[PDB]
Amino acid sequence: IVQNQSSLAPELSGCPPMGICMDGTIGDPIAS
Amino acid sequence: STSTSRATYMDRFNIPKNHVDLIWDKDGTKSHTRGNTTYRWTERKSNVGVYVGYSEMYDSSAQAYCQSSSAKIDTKTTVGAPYMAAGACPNYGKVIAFTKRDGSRSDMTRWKNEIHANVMPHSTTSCASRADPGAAEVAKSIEGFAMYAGYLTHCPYNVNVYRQDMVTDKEFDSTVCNFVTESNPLRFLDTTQRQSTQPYTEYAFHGKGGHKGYDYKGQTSHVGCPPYNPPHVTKGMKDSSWITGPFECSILSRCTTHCWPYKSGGNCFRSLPAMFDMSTGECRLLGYHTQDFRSSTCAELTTDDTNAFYCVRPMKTAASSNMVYVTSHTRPDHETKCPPREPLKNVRWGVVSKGKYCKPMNARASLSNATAEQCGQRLFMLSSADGSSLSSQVRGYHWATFVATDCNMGESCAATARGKCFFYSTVPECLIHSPTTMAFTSLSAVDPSIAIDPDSIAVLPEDKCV
Repeated sequence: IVQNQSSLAPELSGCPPMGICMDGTIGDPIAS
Repeated sequence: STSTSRATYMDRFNIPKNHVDLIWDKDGTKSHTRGNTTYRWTERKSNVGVYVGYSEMYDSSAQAYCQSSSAKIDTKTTVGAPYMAAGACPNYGKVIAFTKRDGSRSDMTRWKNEIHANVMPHSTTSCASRADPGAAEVAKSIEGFAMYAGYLTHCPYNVNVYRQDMVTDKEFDSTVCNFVTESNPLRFLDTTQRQSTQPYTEYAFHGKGGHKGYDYKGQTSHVGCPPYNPPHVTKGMKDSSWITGPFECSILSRCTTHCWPYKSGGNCFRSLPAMFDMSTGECRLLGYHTQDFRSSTCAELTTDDTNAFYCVRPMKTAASSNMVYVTSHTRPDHETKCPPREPLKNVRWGVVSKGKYCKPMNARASLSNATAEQCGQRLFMLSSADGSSLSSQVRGYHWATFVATDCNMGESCAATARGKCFFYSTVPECLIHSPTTMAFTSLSAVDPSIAIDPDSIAVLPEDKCV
């Protein structure tokens, strides 16, 4: 699938879908 | 030499030569140093449409995303080709108005609402429930033209965005774009500034806040997850202070392309045009390149059909004279290559005659019993346009001289005076002073009450022997 890096980003983030985890902490921005 | 200095000054009014289609490239043959920075570009063509300006979408990212046949660009539907908004000169007074198909009942502030391009939420990964793209966006019936406030907590969200998309993009430059890098990202949700209410402070990639936009957060504490309850009132950029004029506003667009998501078949956002407000300093990115749409299928002011596009067209009014339509590819030398915001009071367009005199240009056409504002408006509407369909309307006129019946056009009567509009397609070389005239270009604002003098280097005595 063609997509740019910002499209792929939520699927790599440790805290999807926007980069803030359920507990209000953030990222590892690339967790996989 | 005054003659040389005059020619150098008058170059700023040569709209077909200077209102060009440029793209950024460090190997481009064109250059200009503005402040501490040398900008480099290629000029693909001249004479870009002023009323409506388009060129083919140019994507020099390594993946060339938005050049793909599967990339959706809003102009494919409305114009018939994948076009980006183009034209190197800032266009003063130009606003994208929402109208009926005949241009009536125009709304010149509707554009400030966000778009509904069926993008947000882009992902709902890990959320308790799913939602289709579009679910978080402002209702179609209130859709405007403004780009989404932001996407993810910051841009570049990860180092792959920066290193695989941004740095290897031939239009990107890390110095010009030093406010959207790995080490200095552009913040949407600034997690370095927590609050008692939430673990971040909300900003935006563009704008100064207060607008109707998509519900980025959703109703739950899991940020970004469904359900949504738009509209959400936007916040402003964390730091807009460096955006001091229309060219700086274009830089915000240039640098933020890769902040937006693209997946095959979806909208591909690149080289976005923008609105700059001279009075407030607000720079607002537009989500759509379309400048005119008036087909039988266009939606008149309100619709629920998310596959429809609204009837819109460019408009200038006296009241819109604080606004500037800015393309992503604005030339950094625009102050000396493009017309200024204000009409020119008490002068008439001319060409040099016998070395040290000026004779008026030869009118292509005239309009009788018009106001000065009408002169500027019709000049704009009769200037130039890309996209084919308006060719029967535009005439190639980029300069007009308004001659009031009996008003000094530097006095208070200027706003209501009637007179004659003379339209020209000849490049001007000088100006003639007159008490009862005002000079417009197709890129000028149209409020006669803000008119100012040209540089006196332009003005020569009239050759009255012609």
